[PDB]
Amino acid sequence: YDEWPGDAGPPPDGREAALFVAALAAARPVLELGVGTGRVAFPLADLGVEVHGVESSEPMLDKLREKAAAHPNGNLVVPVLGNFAKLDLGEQRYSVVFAAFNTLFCLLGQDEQIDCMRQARELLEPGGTFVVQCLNPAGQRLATGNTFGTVELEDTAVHLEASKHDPLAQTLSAHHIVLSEGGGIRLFPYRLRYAYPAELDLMANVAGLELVERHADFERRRFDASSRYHVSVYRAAA
Amino acid sequence: EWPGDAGPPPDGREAALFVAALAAARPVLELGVGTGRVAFPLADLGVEVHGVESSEPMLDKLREKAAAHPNGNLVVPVLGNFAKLDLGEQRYSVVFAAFNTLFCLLGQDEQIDCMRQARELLEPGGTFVVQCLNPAGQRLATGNTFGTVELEDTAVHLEASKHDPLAQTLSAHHIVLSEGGGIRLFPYRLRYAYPAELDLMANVAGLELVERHADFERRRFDASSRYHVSVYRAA
Amino acid sequence: EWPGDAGPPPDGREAALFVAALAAARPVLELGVGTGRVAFPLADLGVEVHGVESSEPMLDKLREKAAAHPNGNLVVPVLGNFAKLDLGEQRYSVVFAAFNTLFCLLGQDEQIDCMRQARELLEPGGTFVVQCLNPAGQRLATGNTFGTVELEDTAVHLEASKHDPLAQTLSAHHIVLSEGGGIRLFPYRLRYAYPAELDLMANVAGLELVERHADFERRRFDASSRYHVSVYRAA
Amino acid sequence: WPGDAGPPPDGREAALFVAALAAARPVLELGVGTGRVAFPLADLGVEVHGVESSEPMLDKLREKAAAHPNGNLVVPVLGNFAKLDLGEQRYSVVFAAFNTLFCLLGQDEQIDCMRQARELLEPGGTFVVQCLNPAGQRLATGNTFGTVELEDTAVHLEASKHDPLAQTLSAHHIVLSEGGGIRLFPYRLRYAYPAELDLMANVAGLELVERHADFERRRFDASSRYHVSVYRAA
Amino acid sequence: DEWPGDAGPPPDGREAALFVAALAAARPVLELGVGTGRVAFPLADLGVEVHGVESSEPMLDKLREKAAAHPNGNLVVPVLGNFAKLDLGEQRYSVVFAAFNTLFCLLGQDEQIDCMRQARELLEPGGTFVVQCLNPAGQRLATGNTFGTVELEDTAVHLEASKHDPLAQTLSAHHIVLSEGGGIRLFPYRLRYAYPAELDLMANVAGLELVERHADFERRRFDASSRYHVSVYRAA
Amino acid sequence: PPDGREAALFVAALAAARPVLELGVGTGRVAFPLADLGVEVHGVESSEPMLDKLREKAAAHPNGNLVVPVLGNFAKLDLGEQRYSVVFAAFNTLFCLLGQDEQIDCMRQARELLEPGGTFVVQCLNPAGQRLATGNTFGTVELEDTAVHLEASKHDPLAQTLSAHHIVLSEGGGIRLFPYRLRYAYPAELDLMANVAGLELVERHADFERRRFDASSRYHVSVYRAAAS
Repeated sequence: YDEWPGDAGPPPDGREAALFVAALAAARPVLELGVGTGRVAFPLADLGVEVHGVESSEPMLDKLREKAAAHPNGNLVVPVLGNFAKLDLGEQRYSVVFAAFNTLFCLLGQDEQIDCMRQARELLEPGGTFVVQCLNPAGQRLATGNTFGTVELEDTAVHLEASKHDPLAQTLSAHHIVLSEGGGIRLFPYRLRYAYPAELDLMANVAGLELVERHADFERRRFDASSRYHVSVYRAAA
Repeated sequence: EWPGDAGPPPDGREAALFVAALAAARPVLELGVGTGRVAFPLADLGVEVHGVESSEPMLDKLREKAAAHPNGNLVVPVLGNFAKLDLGEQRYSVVFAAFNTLFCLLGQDEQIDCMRQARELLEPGGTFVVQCLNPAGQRLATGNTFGTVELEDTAVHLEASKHDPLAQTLSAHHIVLSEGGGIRLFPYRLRYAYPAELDLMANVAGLELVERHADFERRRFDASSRYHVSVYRAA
Repeated sequence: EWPGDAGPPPDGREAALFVAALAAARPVLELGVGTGRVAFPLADLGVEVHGVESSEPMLDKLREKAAAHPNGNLVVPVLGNFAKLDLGEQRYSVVFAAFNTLFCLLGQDEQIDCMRQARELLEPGGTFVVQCLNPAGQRLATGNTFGTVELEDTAVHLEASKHDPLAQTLSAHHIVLSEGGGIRLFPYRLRYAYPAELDLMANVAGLELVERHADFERRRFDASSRYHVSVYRAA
Repeated sequence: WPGDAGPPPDGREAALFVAALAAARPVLELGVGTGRVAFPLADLGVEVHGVESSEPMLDKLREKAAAHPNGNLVVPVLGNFAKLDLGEQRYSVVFAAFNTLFCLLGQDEQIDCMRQARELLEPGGTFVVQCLNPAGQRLATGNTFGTVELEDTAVHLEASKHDPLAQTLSAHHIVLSEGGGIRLFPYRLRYAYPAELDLMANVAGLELVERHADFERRRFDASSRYHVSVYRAA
Repeated sequence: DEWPGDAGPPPDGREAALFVAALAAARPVLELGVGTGRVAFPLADLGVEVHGVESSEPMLDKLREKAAAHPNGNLVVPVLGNFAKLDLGEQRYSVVFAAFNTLFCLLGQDEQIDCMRQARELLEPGGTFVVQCLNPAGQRLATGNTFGTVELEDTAVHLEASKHDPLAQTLSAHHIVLSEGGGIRLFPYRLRYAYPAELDLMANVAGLELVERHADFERRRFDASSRYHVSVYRAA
Repeated sequence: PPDGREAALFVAALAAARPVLELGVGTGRVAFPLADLGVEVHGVESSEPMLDKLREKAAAHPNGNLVVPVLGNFAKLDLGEQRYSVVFAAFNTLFCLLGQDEQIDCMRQARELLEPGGTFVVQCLNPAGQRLATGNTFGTVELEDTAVHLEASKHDPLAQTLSAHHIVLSEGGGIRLFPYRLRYAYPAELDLMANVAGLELVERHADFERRRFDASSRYHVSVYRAAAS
């Protein structure tokens, strides 16, 4: 997993995400929700930024502890355990709290996501920002009901996707499928609950945040109806 | 009005029954009462209806039929805005907006404000009722579209529209083409909301969802429902 | 006399040849003869053609051209119904209905009845020939549609239609918009049938399918064929 | 199987619908399967004779029939309905649920089946079928591939070929399992449009008395994925 | 140039000028299908001499009118002729350009190759040929006939009825304007488009080679989803 | 495609008694029906293994001597002074060359190997009729009792390339992947390419039975001649 080629692997914007976050970090520490294997954390370390990466899954949090011990700048990465819904980190404050590539949408409810957003706000220093990267429903052009599609092709394996979309609950439930020459089959299930921009902004408001800027990606490209994703930056409200 | 699906939904009477069943003997407030498609059927059930409208002229066409209607004394025409809603200490058992009325306010802010005003005009246990297009069931294409609304013997009813899925706005022209060279255009604008969003909006306005149907006959509501009927109570 | 796809299919002559090859130098019957699009090309081949038409006035435009046509005495105009009638002891080698004529009868029953009447007017070995839209090939959307039929320098030919896949009916307006503000509307209705159904209908009427093509030039008929030409015999 | 991968969850509803039409007399189910509808019918005190051509299933019916409280009201019949002789036995209801009628790969075979059903009806008896509604089904021409259902450790997919002329569906229900397991379950259908189906019924000496979208009697329209149709003798 | 939003001409008149100017040297530039000078006049503001070819006289004259009333109007030189039927003598240009589907107004592959060749032969050394063309892939054009909404005004709608032949690669359409009050105006047009790979081969035959391709005159990156493309060609 | 006997008939009816050249002879899909028809076929390849299954079957085939197996590369072929009445490439063979340049070169080489009045024949997928979606797709190709045949592909409408895997899922867990790549061309483009290569289009059909070619045709069969004076 995460060693997959092309579109099967994670978006190749790790470096770009780091630069975007670093530019908002007052040379002070940042908090990544869903740090994963550190696709963004390490590039941030290469820039001299202290990264506290939260991950509810102790399993792969260790692989981070493992890549960090092998990474030239892995000490600037502080592995943290908790829930994006139950973040209790004391009097520690951050200049940036961010959740990349649909992390926020891993919380399977509007309530849970508002709560996560509030928790983020309360962990921000004055002038601090909350940054999220989310799929943009309008640009995704998601069909109603079930679909099946080709994600990526390798010489000896195909990457397919089977998914169920409920446009009411606004949930995506899918399997990433890997068919291998020789009969191998591996299934990687995942669930998302997405939100439309207008909704997401209202959610932020309830959580005491206000939108300050929105882009299509971390390189600050213009965001429009056809953008597959959006990068949103929030500040503490009035 | 116009025939078939060119005219207003034929659920005027069903709407009345649904609202009446929620009327604890006190009066109700219709936002965008129009010509009284629901107001008059409501009078036939012995319910007092205060109907708000900003369209001054169309409000006059209402008074005319009110004097000529057996139960016309039950319809109280009230000019103003779904925003200028300053009706004193008067309180209602039901405040309702039928057939996309709420979505005539071209903004999330304006709609939340309208919802809040509605709440503050409710008596204890009162309910706020809206009928809205359901985006999922509507299957709205991105950008511009053109379609056939209805057919008459001597005219066609067409629609040209622009949909912005970000702003969540519909801007359209109802077009009537008549044999002999007649063309009439009726422009309208909507700003819609998804159920999940609409509910959060209600929350901010101090309302909470109590029930949701596909129509006024209480049919199941699901992803394929073209419309929804939502009932809200005070938080 | 409308250009391109706006007017009737340009296969008038081909239709004649196809029918003639089935005519035992004996007379044929066209249902919905119209202005003789197939009738006159048929006379040029020396085939006696009886033609039925309900429309009294449009049948007159036929008589006019019959007197001015070299072989005009070969076209015999008949007033009556595409349905219930009485043509006496006259029998035909071919009875045919071109370009959706059969589908002008707005019901399965009426169409079976028409088919039966056709059978009973056939001499021994005679054939019943129909040209019908092929639903599979038409790829007809459910509900309402609007599309471009044809373009002229100074006019456009558009179509607004309603499709009910249950009743299997098409109800449309052919629309002509002219530079200068002119609007003309030409309404029509069809009730179509799928091949499998149509064949069962023929069976009930005492007919059996002998051959099916995509057109009058005997091109292979398949799922993508927009139309079909079917030939039936007595059973 | 789970979700949409399994058989429709309306076994209970199908039973009630049939029971309401059964003159407290015995009914005949064509394609009883594992008894998805038969047993619920037994729970309502209705005697169900179940015809089934699949031997792996007819015996499994017997297995559950012995272990079921009301199993004694289910009378299994192994074999092809077209060739089975039921004698002077008559039924109040003959029914075929979930596309059973469309398992006969021809219009002729289906009309014949309908006729056999009519002749086995007592006076005032009814023939009931549940069939996919082509208009609501929105079936694409040619080949298609789609997701049927998702499990934690398996996906349920479908590969199918549709011939809109022959009005046939030929498909494989595919199950991909974590670990490399692949199971294929082929099936074929020959469907009919409502207008056609009704004409077929007429030829078979039946006439339509009512049509619903499902066994709960919801209104049938162009968007209905399925239909439930009830026929009487002429 | 009067119609609003998506109905009017693309609002990139000025950007086009800037892009062409950056490629213009000493000798003038040649616009094929100059129209009302949507790009010509903005080009004069940058001090570039424009020779504008056109065959439509009910519009070439409307150009001269604005040229006399424009501060830098002496920089716009109106010409009557055909993109593939005019010898301009020994005059040479630093840039020859055809904006907004002009090249696709010639209803054939042959006529277009010929136009491209004519353009090449009018280029000074190091001169460039620039075209702006719809990109079929990004355009997502349906087969056969279509009808759609182009734009909305308060008192009128702008509609389009078209016929697309994917074999001949032709578009034949009517821009329709329906006005409150019963007014109907029809504006017919025809295009023959080319795919990028094809267009490049055409340029090769005409003795041109592709030097750069963008999505628009602001040099945005061209990809499969780009509705249009801006292509720059040099002599072989 | 089951039109081999038809591909043979089509080529044969253009060959007369002079020899023909098949590009991408493969396992002899087309060659033998031509041989069974008395036609001499020089077949070209570059992959030596797949050519042996032909040689193997050539010795075991009654008319196996009429099939002459050969080696080289389409764009650059050194076949000496040998000339052919027909040079043909069936089932998207031309589109196996992953570039417009390579394909034009192949077409030129084909022209130069034609005797006077000879013809170049190609069978190609028709983009308009294929209705190919942009980006990635997955579809059902065929069904067996114990296996399904699926397809996963990526389509780049700009490069006009198709990259796919033919997938075979078997009862019991077996999975077999057969990757392939194509670079296709639109008819108008293909014709211009032919012109550059000194060829001109003489006729175009939907298939080898000479059916009508139109926008909806999934494929086309095109015949080219050495361009007019």
